[PDB]
Amino acid sequence: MKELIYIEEPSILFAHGQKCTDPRDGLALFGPLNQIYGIKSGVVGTQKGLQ
Amino acid sequence: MKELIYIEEPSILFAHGQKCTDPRDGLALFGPLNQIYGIKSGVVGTQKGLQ
Repeated sequence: MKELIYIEEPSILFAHGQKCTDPRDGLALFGPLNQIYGIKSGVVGTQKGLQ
Repeated sequence: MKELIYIEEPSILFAHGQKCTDPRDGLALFGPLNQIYGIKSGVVGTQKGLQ
């Protein structure tokens, strides 16, 4: 018998300085904020792991 | 009064498995062997040095 206060959900930011809510939506729509030209990897283990 | 034996100048390798002598022209025409995509760097100094 008491009212429960509701607080609006905050928001996050994405590329081009624009706002959204879900990180997945921003990734599938605008991608990341900063860009790296690429990544060079390196693996350890068994050859089955390699394949 | 003695013989002067001569030995020819050897060669080096470049991109696409060719050969040449001068590294400058070989780089300017065919390029390196392994590719790098980014030279993300950092410097230290004063305002004049950065400018």
